[PDB]
Amino acid sequence: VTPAKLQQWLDERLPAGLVFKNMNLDEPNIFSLLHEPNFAKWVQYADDLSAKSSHKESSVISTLTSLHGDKVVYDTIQAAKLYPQLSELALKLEKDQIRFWIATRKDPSVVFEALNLNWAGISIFPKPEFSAWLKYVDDVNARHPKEAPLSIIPTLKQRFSRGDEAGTDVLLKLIANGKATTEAKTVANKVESALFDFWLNSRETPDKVMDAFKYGTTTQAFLGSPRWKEWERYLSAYNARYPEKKATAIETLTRKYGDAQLLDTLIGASSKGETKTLAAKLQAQQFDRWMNLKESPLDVYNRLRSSYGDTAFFNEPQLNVWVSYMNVFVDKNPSKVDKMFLELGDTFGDMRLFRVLGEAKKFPNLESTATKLQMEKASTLFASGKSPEGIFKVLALDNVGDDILSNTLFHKWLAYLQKFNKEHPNNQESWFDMLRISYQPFGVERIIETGRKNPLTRLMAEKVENAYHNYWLDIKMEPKTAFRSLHLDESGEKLLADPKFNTWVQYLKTFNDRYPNEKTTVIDGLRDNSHDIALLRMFSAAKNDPSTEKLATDLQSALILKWQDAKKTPEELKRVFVGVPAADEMLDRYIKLLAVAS
Amino acid sequence: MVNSMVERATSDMLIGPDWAMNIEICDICNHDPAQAKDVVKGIKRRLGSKNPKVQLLALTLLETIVKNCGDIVHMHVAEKDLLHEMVKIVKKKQPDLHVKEKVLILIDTWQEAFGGPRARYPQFYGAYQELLRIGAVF
Repeated sequence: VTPAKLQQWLDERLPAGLVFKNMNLDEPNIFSLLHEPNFAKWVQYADDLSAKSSHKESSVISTLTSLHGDKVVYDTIQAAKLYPQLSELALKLEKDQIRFWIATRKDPSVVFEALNLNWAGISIFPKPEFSAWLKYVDDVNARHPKEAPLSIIPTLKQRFSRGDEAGTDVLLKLIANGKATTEAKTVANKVESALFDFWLNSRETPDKVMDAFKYGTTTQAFLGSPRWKEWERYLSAYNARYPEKKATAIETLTRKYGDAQLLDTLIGASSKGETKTLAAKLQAQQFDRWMNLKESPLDVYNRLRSSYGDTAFFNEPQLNVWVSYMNVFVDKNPSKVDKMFLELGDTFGDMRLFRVLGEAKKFPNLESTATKLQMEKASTLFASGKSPEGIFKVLALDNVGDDILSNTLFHKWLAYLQKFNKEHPNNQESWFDMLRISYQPFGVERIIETGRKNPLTRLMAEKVENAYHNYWLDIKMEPKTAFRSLHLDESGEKLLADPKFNTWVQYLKTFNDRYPNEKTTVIDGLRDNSHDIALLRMFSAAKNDPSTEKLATDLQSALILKWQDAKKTPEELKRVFVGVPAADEMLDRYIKLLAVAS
Repeated sequence: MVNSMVERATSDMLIGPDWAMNIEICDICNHDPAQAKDVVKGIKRRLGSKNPKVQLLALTLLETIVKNCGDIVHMHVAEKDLLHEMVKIVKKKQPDLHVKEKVLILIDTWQEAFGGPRARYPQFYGAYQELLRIGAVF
């Protein structure tokens, strides 16, 4: 129908969409539509209408998006750019679509989708379309200052993972590596700022927000990471916006996890190099809280019993940290230190108190008064005349560790043992047995190593070393077994040079003296633990050391004697050796001995 | 005449509301109150469609003209018992949930906007109170 009918309709102010349908512009294919010359006339109509309608923006776009949805329109316009005679229209249409979107406050997700930001994944930031997408967001907010502002962030989260925290993890990763490259760094900072603003405007607490930064990792690992500082930066930002709800890290941590788990984590973190520094800092702050709450050490114990570490309170490490709080507490309350320990004393069993006091002696503020009561209690126990076994346990000597031989209590306990043993000649007790039982073989072994290294303990350590070997005699440990017990199997080529080798020889002798019926030679002991070819590799090596040369030669002979006892043929030996150090020397010698025997 | 505009503006062929067309309709309703009568009468008919999509489009148009155009249209809307039909949509045993939500929000908006029982079109409040008696909540 005619331009006249159009002008009539324009005077009548007919809606664009109706005119479209009047024109039968219901083409079967959207990509075809723009090729019809009729469509262009309708555009002109729609524009001219818009000039006197209420809406500025392109009714065309409104119409088309309402039929087909935003992406399809945009893609169609992009398809239209191809045919150059449509280019001028297509570029007008693109501009119009943007104007339209901005005017209609269309959701950023639709623009993101329409832009085919489907692709980018890793490389969202450098791509110009993404930049344009941020421009769109800023522009929309600029046109709409009255309304609550719109944000990118939901679109990003919902795309990369279907989980509030989990999606945010990938975003954080992307921000971090974006900052590292100069190229993306500017973009990365804008994205970060938007994410921050999003959290602030949604009023998402630091507590909640932390779960995002923590995602993927153990609690421990998060603290070691860069992300920790990033979350502190959030906390500080949160406090700035909402100072009535201000919170510090430790306070926040406390309310999230509770003091017990926090403490456990601070323990864990204090052990490891990456975290150690701040573990201690945060620990001190946790103490400062309890101090500001005026909680006595026993009050603190009350608090913390009621979830995690009561069963695992008295053991290492938890105890040590408790004692650390005690140290601080008395630094603020020197007056009541006596009263404190006294209350511990009536509340708990003596052995528990002893366990405390051992640790307390490490801390200068406590050392004196701790030492006093330690001795007062000990003296009482000595006066009782009870069994050394019992007394040992009450003194918590089982929990001193490797350096027990330095420990004043242990020495006092020995003195009691000797007195007791004289006074109970029918019912004597063994110091060594107590040590053996309580610290187990491997602990005894470390204790010896430690006590040897300190000259003050050295003589005592030798006594213990003797007693351990005496125990080996009493249990009839075979020298073969003793060799492995002293890890001589590890010493390699240098076994004869090993100091402990000599000790093992001397044990083997002593064993033979106690048990002549099952008497065993050094060479048999060596043969039990290793085969000939390793042994003569060790002997050929040992001949190079003057201190062991003679020994090596004696053992070469002793080995040869065993071949004779074993009635081995030189051919068997020659066959089984190949390219072996000292083999021919030893063969020729064995051959010579065989000749003399024959 | 005007019915064509309404029908096309509420055609099942649209995926979404043609907001520009809706505004264009608002403009002519501000020019010609006679045509405005016909518009609201058309909307009632299209609300009568089974198709929830059509219903939503009609509701959305209606929202638009109500906010944009003058007191004549408000009078028509009340006087043509359009509101009663809207109530009746909610009264269905299994209504469409989006439709239901839309009508509820609209009627709540309007009865507030017009001043409730002392509204010069108290029909809005009347419809809202009927809803309340059935125990609807926005």
